[PDB]
Amino acid sequence: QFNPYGDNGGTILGIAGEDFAVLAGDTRNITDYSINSRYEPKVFDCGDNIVMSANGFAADGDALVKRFKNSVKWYHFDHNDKKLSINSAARNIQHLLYGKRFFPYYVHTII
Amino acid sequence: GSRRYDSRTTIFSPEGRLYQVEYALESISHAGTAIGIMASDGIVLAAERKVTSTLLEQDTSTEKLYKLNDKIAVAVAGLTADAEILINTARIHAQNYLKTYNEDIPVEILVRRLSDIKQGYTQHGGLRPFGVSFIYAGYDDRYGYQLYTSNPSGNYTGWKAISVGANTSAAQTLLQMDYKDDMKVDDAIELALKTLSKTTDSSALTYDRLEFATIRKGANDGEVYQKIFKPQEIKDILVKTGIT
Amino acid sequence: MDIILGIRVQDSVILASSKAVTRGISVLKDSDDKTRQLSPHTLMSFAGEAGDTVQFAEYIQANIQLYSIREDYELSPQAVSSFVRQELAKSIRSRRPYQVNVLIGGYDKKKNKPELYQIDYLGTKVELPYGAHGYSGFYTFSLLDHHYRPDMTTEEGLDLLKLCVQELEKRMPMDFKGVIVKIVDKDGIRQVDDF
Amino acid sequence: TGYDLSNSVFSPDGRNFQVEYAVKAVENGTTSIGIKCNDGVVFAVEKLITSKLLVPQKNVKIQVVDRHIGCVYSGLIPDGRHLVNRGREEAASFKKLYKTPIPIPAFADRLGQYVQAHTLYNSVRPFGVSTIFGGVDKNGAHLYMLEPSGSYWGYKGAATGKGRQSAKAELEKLVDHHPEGLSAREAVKQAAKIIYLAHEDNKEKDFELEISWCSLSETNGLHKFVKGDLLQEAIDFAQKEIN
Amino acid sequence: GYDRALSIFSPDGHIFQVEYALEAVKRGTCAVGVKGKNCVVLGCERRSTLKLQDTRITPSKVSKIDSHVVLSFSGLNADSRILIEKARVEAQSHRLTLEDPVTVEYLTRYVAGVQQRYTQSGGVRPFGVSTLIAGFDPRDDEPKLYQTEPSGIYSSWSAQTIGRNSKTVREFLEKNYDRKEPPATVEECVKLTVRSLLEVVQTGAKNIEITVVKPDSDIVALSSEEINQYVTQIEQEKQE
Amino acid sequence: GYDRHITIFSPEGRLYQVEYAFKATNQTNINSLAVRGKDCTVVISQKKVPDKLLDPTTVSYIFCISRTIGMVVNGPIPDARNAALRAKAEAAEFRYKYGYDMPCDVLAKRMANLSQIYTQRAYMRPLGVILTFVSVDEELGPSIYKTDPAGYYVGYKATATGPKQQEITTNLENHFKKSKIDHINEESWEKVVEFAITHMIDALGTEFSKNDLEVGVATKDKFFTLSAENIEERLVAIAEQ
Amino acid sequence: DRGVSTFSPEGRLFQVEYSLEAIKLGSTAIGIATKEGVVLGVEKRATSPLLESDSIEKIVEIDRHIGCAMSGLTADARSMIEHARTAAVTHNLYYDEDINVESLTQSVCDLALRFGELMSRPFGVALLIAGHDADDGYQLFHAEPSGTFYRYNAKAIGSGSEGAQAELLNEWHSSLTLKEAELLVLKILKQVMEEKLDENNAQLSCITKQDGFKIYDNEKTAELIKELKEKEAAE
Amino acid sequence: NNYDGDTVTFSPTGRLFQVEYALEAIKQGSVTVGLRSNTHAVLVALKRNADELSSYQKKIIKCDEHMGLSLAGLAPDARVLSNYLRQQCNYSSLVFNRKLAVERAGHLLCDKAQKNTQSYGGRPYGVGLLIIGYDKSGAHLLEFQPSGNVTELYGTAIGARSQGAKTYLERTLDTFIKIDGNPDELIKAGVEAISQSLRDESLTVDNLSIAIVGKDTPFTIYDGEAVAKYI
Amino acid sequence: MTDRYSFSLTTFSPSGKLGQIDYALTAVKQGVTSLGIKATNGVVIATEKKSSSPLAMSETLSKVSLLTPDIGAVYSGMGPDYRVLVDKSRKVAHTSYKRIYGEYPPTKLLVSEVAKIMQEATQSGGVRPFGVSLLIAGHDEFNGFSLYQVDPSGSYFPWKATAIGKGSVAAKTFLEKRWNDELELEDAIHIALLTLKESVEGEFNGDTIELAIIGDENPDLLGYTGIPTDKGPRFRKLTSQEINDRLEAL
Repeated sequence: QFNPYGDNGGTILGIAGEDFAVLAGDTRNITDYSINSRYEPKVFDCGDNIVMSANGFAADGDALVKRFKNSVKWYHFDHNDKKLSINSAARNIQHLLYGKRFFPYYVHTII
Repeated sequence: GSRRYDSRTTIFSPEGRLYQVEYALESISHAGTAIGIMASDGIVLAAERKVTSTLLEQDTSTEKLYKLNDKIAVAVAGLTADAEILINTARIHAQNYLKTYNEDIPVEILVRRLSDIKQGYTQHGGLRPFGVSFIYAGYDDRYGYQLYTSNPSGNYTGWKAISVGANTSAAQTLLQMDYKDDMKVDDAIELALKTLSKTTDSSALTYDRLEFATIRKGANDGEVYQKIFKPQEIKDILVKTGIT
Repeated sequence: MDIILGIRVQDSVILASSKAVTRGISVLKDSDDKTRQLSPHTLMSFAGEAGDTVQFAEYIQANIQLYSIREDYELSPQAVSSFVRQELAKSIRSRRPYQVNVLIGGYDKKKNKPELYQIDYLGTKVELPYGAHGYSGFYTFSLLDHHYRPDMTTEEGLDLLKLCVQELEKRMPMDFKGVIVKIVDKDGIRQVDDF
Repeated sequence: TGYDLSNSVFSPDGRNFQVEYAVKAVENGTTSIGIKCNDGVVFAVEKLITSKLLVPQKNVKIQVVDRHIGCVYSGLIPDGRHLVNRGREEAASFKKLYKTPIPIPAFADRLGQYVQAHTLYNSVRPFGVSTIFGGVDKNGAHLYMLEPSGSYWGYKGAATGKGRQSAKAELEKLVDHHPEGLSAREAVKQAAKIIYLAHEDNKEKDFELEISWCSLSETNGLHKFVKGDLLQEAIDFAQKEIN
Repeated sequence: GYDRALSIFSPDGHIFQVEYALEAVKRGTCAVGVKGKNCVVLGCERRSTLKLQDTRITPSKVSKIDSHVVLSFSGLNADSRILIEKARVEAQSHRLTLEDPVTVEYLTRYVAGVQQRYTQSGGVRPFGVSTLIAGFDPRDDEPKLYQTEPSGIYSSWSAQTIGRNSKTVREFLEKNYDRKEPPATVEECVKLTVRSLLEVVQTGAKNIEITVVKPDSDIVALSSEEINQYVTQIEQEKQE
Repeated sequence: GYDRHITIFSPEGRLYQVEYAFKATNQTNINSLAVRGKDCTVVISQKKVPDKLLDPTTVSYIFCISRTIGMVVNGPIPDARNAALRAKAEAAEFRYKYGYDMPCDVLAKRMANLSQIYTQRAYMRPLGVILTFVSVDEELGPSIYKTDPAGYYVGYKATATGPKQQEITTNLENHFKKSKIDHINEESWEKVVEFAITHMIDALGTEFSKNDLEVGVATKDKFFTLSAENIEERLVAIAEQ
Repeated sequence: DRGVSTFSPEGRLFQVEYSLEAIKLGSTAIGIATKEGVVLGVEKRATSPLLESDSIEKIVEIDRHIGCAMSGLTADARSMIEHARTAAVTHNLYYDEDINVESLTQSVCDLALRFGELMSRPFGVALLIAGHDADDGYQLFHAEPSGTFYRYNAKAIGSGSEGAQAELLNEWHSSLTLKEAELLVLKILKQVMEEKLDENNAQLSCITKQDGFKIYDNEKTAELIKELKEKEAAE
Repeated sequence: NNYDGDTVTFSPTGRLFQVEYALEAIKQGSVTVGLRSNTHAVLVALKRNADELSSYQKKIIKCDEHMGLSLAGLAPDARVLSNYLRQQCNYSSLVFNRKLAVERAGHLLCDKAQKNTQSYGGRPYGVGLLIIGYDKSGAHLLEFQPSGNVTELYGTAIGARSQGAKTYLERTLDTFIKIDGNPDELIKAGVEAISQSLRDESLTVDNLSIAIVGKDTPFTIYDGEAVAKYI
Repeated sequence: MTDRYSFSLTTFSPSGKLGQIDYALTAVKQGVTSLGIKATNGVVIATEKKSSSPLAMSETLSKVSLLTPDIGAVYSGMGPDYRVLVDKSRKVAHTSYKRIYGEYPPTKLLVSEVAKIMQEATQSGGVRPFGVSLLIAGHDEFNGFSLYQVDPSGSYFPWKATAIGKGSVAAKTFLEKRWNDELELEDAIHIALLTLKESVEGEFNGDTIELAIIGDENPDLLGYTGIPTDKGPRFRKLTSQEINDRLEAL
């Protein structure tokens, strides 16, 4: 039977300071015991000083980042180029994720 | 597009009348007269057939009087084809109620739903209304014997005695004159026939130009019977009251 | 698990229903009324799948109340039971069926007679002198077969019912936290507060 | 009367006046032509230079369907584009099911049936274009012209627009003077001449020439635009003949 | 589906189908609502060109929507059944989801919304009906009387009338109804309602219907003799 | 008078749109003819190519519907091709559903029923065409069945259609009065084609070259159209007698 | 007849232009924007004295930071308000923030042209939408059935609009206090109203950053009416 | 006359009057100008107010980072068409990782406008658009008309008195086309162009709207004190 | 391309007439005469075969049609409208009766279904009424022999004998003089041929007349044997030769 999920490995880490924040992630991409790539980035600048990563199943991770980047673009179009605050981005990402509640994105997301 | 050819069947006139409903009522006023009379121990339905030929098969014919269930019948005035569409709907509606509640449908409930269907054709859908007026005669254990009428507007009202179709104005005056509340079925039979005999556009009222029916509790022990009269039985009842 | 009983006597129908609501290893509530008044002289008790029970009961209640307002008339207990049966008989071949069993106790004002109907989730209707749903019947039916008479008073019916609850409290595995008892007669529906 | 107010209504003659009114919109448009040759077809069109501000070479009017069919039209330009978009869908589904690229007669009937369908109902307007089209298939070269009614035939030469009569007369001379056939490179030059001659019926604004061709030998059976040296050579041939 | 825009604007900014629906209301039998200190009374005309009627079974002019709210109307009778049915269904639906009966304002707002929807929907004509909706909110003793009309506007009234010759009975109520002091009792309120109908009704034996609504679902319809006593009493005081 | 624009009855019980569709039939100014032999059914039609720029091989009003059925149309080409594509589809579907080749008369009935719908339903106009179907049916033998915009259809011993149809009709009537039989008593289809052209020449009073005619022939298990040279061969045979 | 979405020869939609005539028949509504807030005021216009005027609801809350006044066929506004409220709340659910006043207005105006042969005709009501957000501050918008909206410093709509607008042209400046704006709406309403202005036949409201959208009591408006009459007599 | 009831009806001379009436709404609209060099493309638009108390109706809309338009006519129709363009540009990016060619943008608008001119019930769009962009073949300017006709140009203008600017640009063609690598000068030429369409009114700070896209410039709009430089 | 005619094309006029039904009846009046006569042991239906051309084969055009083995139909008015009604009538006899009850419908109920179809063409969106009147003759076990007329409105009436179309007024009068309740089937065929000669002008033989009966069961016409309960159709179309035999003793 066809299994729609996979595990591409890797790990990510986010820390917040007083006037800054970091989002780190390793660049290795794997399936089972093989290396697919030694440099495949999974931490992205999404605009409006928001960085994002969706780690787990890479297809679902890329899809989610792609949809959120697009969500930022349309937020500008619909609300007079207003800056998307981090709290508003977070709430928007919840709805992206929960919209697939019964066929989930297998990712741990950090912004 | 097709806007050009639309009659707009469901609009108001400047005076606040529904054109198509008014014109359907005008159609109905040329149809054969049908009379309903409610007595204390039963109901009479009497109706005049609309032009006969000597070669029309009279015994195997049904034009005016239709059975809806064992306890309810209707007299028709208007387009027969339109009436049969509505009758089959009413027959189904009665059986739905029986299936749901295990009780025969109350007369008013059946009348209201048939009248609601007619109303719909005057408010939406762009179709012509049904060119039909009904007299409903029936019995249930809440109100006993009941007469109603409905018309193309989908408005219905209850009656002690009523006429539809041709010469209703003259017929209603005659019923209003000779009707009284303590009346029996056999007296009502006589009133129904006498009224048609005076309001008819024919030369003389005969058995072959009539349909007749009674709803009595004539069967024993509170059980209600519908009698759709045969040709020979109409011939006999016409002799018995001295019209022929 | 959920106990619903019914007894039809000379002049009334008596419904007894258990007060416990249990989820897992916790009794969440001990005062639950497993009943809805459908009309002034018709009462429905219910038991079955969580959520489904109350959702179905209230849906039937709304429909009977809608009928009452429309016709300015109360449906007979026989008519209400047939409506309820048909709704369950539809439900059983749906995508997700209502898993609810009901008893309908009513007083027919036209006949001046009490009436008790037992209807399961499949839509299996029977009129009975006494009825029960679930495991309760395995004790109460034989007990009532012995002690029931058709001409009993409401007081005799309540004592007969006390006998059933005592037997269930002795031999049933689960604590059902007693019963709420309600009487349906010519004067309508009332609750016995001290049982 | 009122027979001309609604599409699909027959007049007492047996005519659909709305289609005849769409033909008037075609007659108002610029001139376009088609020339069938030895192993292919050539298409040309007049582009009126309304202003200095129009970018030369950059408002392309001839359109390709699949890889082997070319289409040009006169009249309402948007209506022509709608027809080509449909033609592309029809050619794509034919290739999907049957593998082989759509034959030209097959393609002609696909457009024909679609245009004819817009004369069957009062809820649609007929097409305001006559379309000249064709290409090369397994059976050789085919040229077609399709009209607002849905009517189409095969042609040796075809013309439509404001200068159709001038162009038709010039086309009839080529058919008479070349019974054996015309070559592809010759037909490109002749197409330029005929557009320049047909421009006499639209001579207020000066114009820009646009040519395309399909030929079994010259373009390998595919639709290509004529550009650069071959275009300027064809323009010069046409300029020499008007003087 | 039949799509035609039947209700549309005209050059002067009127929607004629909505305005012609108001003419149907003007043709209908007169209906009046008067609210007292502790009650609302709904009075209704019944035309007397119809003798040989059966009043047991004939549709009554005032309809119960729930046990605490009533609806009367003027205009097309068949149209009114559709509004009453929808209102009755919404009444039960509100009880089911909010666990509380409708307020009179809410039930009115719903009925008015239905009427408005039929003025900008394709394929439909407006309702040829105006309604008076009266009752008491749950656990409240303040009387409520609202009016709706075909356009979809609704509002609250101390007293109001609709139907044929309503302008005559509105004139009467405008001078005979004091806002400081509404009718203190049912008796005073019913009498003022009967008086106002007596300006137009032509008599009032079988022509007048009265329905009294009091707080906590207390609705009763008066009989002929009960109404006839008000008619008899008013005429004797008039001869002065 | 909107009763003349759509297919509803006029006060005298007429459908004017149907009547005006009949007038569209003659818009091409072409006459057709059909006759039956012992073994075959021949249909002939005039071919007028006015424009010199036209490719004459693409100008045709005869259509091969199925292997066994042929159809000639009298009326404008867009409506003709509309009818032809539908008939081809219907004949193909019949074979798939019912396991045998659609008979000529059944296809005629089906196309006539479709035409009837356009006379009753308002949104669809009638097609301004008359369709003549020809075959050698495996049960009924040589067959001619003809459909019009009213949705009428019938079988024929022989038939003709077009502006000068009545002249051709009476010419054929007079022949069958004389011969006393239902068909052309001839063995080969070649001589039945010669009969068809000869009697068209006599009725119309015109001579024909090879490019002025169009011929379709139905035999057992195939319907085919003739080339210009097949017709020329046929014209030579008439001239030498 | 003719299509509902037909253009006139001058390049205007018949039905939209005819709905604008319906709005001219409607009761007056005025809005004034300041740096201390936005004031919204309306003429109630009871058709009869028996009608309980406090049930006339022509000023309406959309969210805490956005209010709305109407003029024309006011029944048509119910579904527009319903849409506005849903749009405002939905945006708060999706983005955990208040929705910009301009974005709300644009959402309401998207409904406007969704008519034809969608609803059967345009809306017969104009809206004044007033609000505050952090980006553009205090704002007033005029939303028409054409689907167009303009921001305004001040605006009047309804039967007295052209006279009231000319008065607003003179009186408005960029330094108006909230109290000054309140009196100015009352003054201009009293000028264009048929009946004599009081607390029962006119209604005031405002939106401020601090307290949000508030409809004023009849007691509060009555004092502002009294303060206005005294100030006009005082020179 | 009898043939202007809907878009589905041709006149006896082959005209579509509903489409021509839609065209008339553009002529009543406020003037807007478009022009380009080889490196940049510029839109200039005169904005219109209701009165002195109102805002000035925004004429310019951004479609992508590399594309956008100016409008003249029904503004809600420009919103529908710009939103369609935003989606088509977006589809091209998400699916093909490809910036939508300005020529394809034109073709898509043509076909969307056309469908509204051949079916019963619908109406034509009542707005004209000037689309500018920078793509893989350099700078572009397009003119959209709601008949469906789209046209690529060096420069143009639409709206009331657009003929003044259109004549000016026709004279200035050889100058402004070679303003390469100089944004401010290409805007100055566009501002001088729109000045040939002014009557009784002059260009103020809250009246003028300028947009620019080019080689190393995303599509950006200038309003308010950012256009004071050019008056 | 969509159907925009969702509204009625038959509406009431101020006088109460339904125009399109009246005009449909006018079309029926123009149509060729057809008749039906009911005997004690059968029913006969008959009509003239109006040939459009002498080159046309009038055998291929059937005006009298079998609906069920015991029910037949004939018409006056528009032929194409009749043809599609026969298709729909044959199908509805199966879908709404035979596929449910395993037997063919009685005459009155099949008639009722045809009437319904014709009524819907009088009220539904975007359609004109059918331009035909039908005469339907048939037999069934519990009602015996019967004859019905169906009009464009959807109304139907049972008849002892009647005629419709061109010369119906004269033909009805002729049938009144000759009809009695003791007529045998052969006597009814004789009267049918006499009545039809009055309205026919040209040739009067078995090739220009179409005539069918509803009578005794025909086991020979069944096509199989073995089941005693299967009987064979009561409907039979008289041959060209069978008509000419009766025209000699006329």
